[PDB]
Amino acid sequence: GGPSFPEPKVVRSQGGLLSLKLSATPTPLAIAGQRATLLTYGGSFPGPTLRVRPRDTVRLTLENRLPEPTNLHWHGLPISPKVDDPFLEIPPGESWTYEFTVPKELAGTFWYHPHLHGRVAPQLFAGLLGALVVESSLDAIPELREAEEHLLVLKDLALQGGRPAPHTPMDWMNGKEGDLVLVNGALRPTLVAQKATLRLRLLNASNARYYRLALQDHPLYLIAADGGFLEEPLEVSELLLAPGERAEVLVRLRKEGRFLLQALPYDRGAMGMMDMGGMAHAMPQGPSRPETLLYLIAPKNPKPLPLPKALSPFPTLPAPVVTRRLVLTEDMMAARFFINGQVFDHRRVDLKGQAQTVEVWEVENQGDMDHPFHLHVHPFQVLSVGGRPFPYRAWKDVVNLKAGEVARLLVPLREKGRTVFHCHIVEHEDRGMMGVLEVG
Ligand SMILES: [Cu+2]
Ligand SMILES: [Cu+2]
Ligand SMILES: [Cu+2]
Ligand SMILES: [Cu+2]
Ligand SMILES: [Cu+2]
Repeated sequence: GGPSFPEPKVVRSQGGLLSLKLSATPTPLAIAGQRATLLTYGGSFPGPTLRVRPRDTVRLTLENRLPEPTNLHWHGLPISPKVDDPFLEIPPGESWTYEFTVPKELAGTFWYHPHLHGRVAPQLFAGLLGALVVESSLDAIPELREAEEHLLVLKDLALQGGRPAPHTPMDWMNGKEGDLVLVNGALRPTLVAQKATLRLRLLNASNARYYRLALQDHPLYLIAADGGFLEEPLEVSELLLAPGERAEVLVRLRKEGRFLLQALPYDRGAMGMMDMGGMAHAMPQGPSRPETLLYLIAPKNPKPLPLPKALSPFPTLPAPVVTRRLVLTEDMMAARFFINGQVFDHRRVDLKGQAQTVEVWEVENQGDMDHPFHLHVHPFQVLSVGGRPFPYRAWKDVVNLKAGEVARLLVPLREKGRTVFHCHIVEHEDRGMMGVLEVG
């Protein structure tokens, strides 16, 4: 409506305090040229971006104006599971105040969304999500300060009768993807760049859709992963963002013109059903159709800044004291999903660890679908996936596993208490692919 490029409204802390009341409410709005009622925080889709600095106080009162219970997960924030409480239920009509201090050693793009087990997928799909940006002193170095910065919330949607389409049985098996492939709730927006270097914060807030990102004629310079900066920029030709992952990239516009940002074809192992004679058997859907995410218009005679030579040194972690093995398996036709052969039970503790120790987690995907594995509260360092060493050091909290692959994670245990790990194809979490970690 206003600036060519739609981005969520930003709410900033004031004098070190971000005090805000958000309502979760069915909201009529215009989206992608049609009128629809979505479930929104703060009356908008996506919800407002919260922008804070380390050591700020966040005081967020969530008013539940939905007809079902809900809660908030502060995705990626290494804060206490007593605040980021995955078992809390806020009944319809009730409110709850989340109060926490932003950790001192923290930077990057995080997000908030519901985490009430069994109702996550319908609520997230309906529009309940927003970003949280932790700004850092590193944002003052000239190579970042002088770049043009934008948030890109990647989230798809399907509408039916002016509401989010309901989940089908097949949706619970695959994770629901929609035909409206949106950026900040907008359909294929145009970004008319004014600076030759762009700094793009990227958030995959979809239930299940993957974004194999590629900018026409350009590489991307990765500078942050889910939970923090890399140590130095990493040049990549494309960047896969699984559900729940974040990244930040620098884009260095090489010449005038129009360049498409696309989600290239990607096969995550979703399944259909076919009947060819007697059959009635499951069959791969194959790769996603390519999608145009936005149009990027370069400015006249672009002369991008030099890349930063360094970002943030990654901490040297203490030697680990235990190795864990978590195997992921599937029962596709039952839409049931397991970790070490079990479905979630909120009464059952599955792993018991010691705060301020480091653990090695070997997560093995023995299913046929991609599974993006997420751990609350305790960001990790991905060492390797599928036997390939990871090409950078940075904090992550979601790691994608293709079929058969093992991820080896270095997991420093931070805040004490009971938290969860789960697949971030949230339909799979709702259907049991989640476990309980207790840190003492
Ligand atoms: Cu999440
Ligand atoms: Cu979670
Ligand atoms: Cu199906
Ligand atoms: Cu299948
Ligand atoms: Cu999964």
